[PDB]
Amino acid sequence: SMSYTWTGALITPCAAEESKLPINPLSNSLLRHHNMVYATTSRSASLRQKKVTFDRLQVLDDHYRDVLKEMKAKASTVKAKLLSIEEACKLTPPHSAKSKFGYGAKDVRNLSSRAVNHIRSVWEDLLEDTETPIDTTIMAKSEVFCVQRKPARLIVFPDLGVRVCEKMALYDVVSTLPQAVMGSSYGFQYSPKQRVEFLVNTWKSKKCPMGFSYDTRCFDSTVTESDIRVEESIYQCCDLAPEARQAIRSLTERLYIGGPLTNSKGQNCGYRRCRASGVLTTSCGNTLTCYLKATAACRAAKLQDCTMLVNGDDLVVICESAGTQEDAAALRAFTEAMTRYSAPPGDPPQPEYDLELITSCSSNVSVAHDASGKRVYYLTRDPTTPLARAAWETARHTPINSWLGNIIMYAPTLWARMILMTHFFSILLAQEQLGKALDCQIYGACYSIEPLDLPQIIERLHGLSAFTLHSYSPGEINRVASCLRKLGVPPLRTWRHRARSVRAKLLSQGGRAAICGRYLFNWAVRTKLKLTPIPAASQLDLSGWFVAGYSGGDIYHS
Ligand SMILES: CS(=O)(=O)Nc1cccc(S(=O)(=O)NC(=O)c2c(-c3ccc[nH]c3=O)c3cc(Cl)ccc3n2Cc2ccnc(N)c2)c1
Repeated sequence: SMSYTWTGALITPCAAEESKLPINPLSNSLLRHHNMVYATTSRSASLRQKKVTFDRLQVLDDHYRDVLKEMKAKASTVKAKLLSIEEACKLTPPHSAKSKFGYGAKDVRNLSSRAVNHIRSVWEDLLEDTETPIDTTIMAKSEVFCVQRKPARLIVFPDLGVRVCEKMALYDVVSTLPQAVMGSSYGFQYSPKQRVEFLVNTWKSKKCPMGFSYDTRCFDSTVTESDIRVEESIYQCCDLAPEARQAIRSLTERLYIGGPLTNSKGQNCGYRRCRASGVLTTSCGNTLTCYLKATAACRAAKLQDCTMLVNGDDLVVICESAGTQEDAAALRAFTEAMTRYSAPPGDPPQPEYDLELITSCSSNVSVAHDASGKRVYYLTRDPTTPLARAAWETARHTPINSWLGNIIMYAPTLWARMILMTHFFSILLAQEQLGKALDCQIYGACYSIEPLDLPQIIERLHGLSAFTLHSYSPGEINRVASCLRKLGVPPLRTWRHRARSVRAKLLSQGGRAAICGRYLFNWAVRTKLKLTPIPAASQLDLSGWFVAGYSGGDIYHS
């Protein structure tokens, strides 16, 4: 069937859309080539519609059916809880899209009578009605990139009342079932340090390792009605409260498998028969679907001793090499099996014999050295998108600060320490806002974080070695240097000069700011301050940070 059908009504904005990086002094101090930085808008939506609209021709076989049964026998061990209205309301981000039913996210969080009454009526409707398709809004996503232009991604989501009901029935399932089913292969259970550790240990555990990333083109459009019903069959293996079992059954048929698309103007836009990006089960469903198809495809391909790592639609496989020619032919057999399963590749996969050359979750393993000179593996990425986005967030107030999440996730990197930490600490210090909590996202979930807490967070997640790394790899240094020239970012010597300046001001303030000066900026000076375990690091409630993925799931933790 067709991933989408369209009425001809346009994908419309709900307000004025900005496509150009503003010319602002603060963002200009970070990046001078502002014309290279753009935000996607509804103006490119038709280009995306064309790419995501196609017929799916899925063929399932015995290997697929065997892997499915193995996944279900593991899902059978799960006992899932039904969330109360109150618990589900508290997981709603303060700025989540308002309901069309006379209340918003603040009303949800305050447990307002109108919000609570409507959510209860939506819940009773899911229990009684197993068929009526649930309305969804289609929007063009506003995302920032560096030129060389991507069309806007399309987001599909139901009303706020429905999103609260999704949490009541499936929050516990989507949080606990993926790890029970996929074990060590579930990527969202790892912090970046644990992801680095699993990848490195997996790589070296092979006699002659071969690895590859597998990029499925427009993964959400490749997800069929059969895939969504297969996903529910896994959810149905859980011990569930009877209303949760009914709500999962009704949600699957009324929302998850497909439904009507309404634009911002309330016009009938089309119809979806594939994965909606903005529902609670997208991350979990995508991971299970990608894991199932990839595991079955590895068997068909006869790839030896596979270790997979799955994060939604992102897939990396590390296996035992059979030889160069054997590997290349087995990879083509893998791709052919994936294509039959309705998961064709974007860029055709290529076998890799160097772990540092594999990009998975838009990241790669690299090496640096700590204070003692010992090797430290850490995750890094090309800094272009992070820097373009940090320039936008400097010139405009955004609901999510990708710079803060990037510092948290990429704390050991040369670019997050020298540029991102220096830029934002300089600005926030001048603005008396180092202690002001900001929203950022970790594995799709939203967190309210004060930048002054960054040292304990970093220590906890990456270890004290994140504050001592030096002698980064030549390939890492060159990718950073080439990015700075391309975007017109000032050179690293300018960043060192700015860091020495803010470090001095941070130290003079005492308290948490002096902790920031000591740990975050020790790299900027020759006279190193002693770095000991931060007392607050050991008490950090980092429960729920690296449990599951919630991209598009409207989740607020913290
Ligand atoms: C819709 S889907 O099918 O769910 N896929 C999905 C797509 C994008 C983001 C997401 S996500 O779930 O929002 N996870 C991420 O965005 C993300 C980050 C990250 C970086 C900076 C700030 N905050 C973050 O969480 C990250 C950092 C390192 Cl060191 C390693 C893996 C990482 N992932 C997973 C990931 C998984 C798949 N593709 C990726 N590019 C990244 C999930």
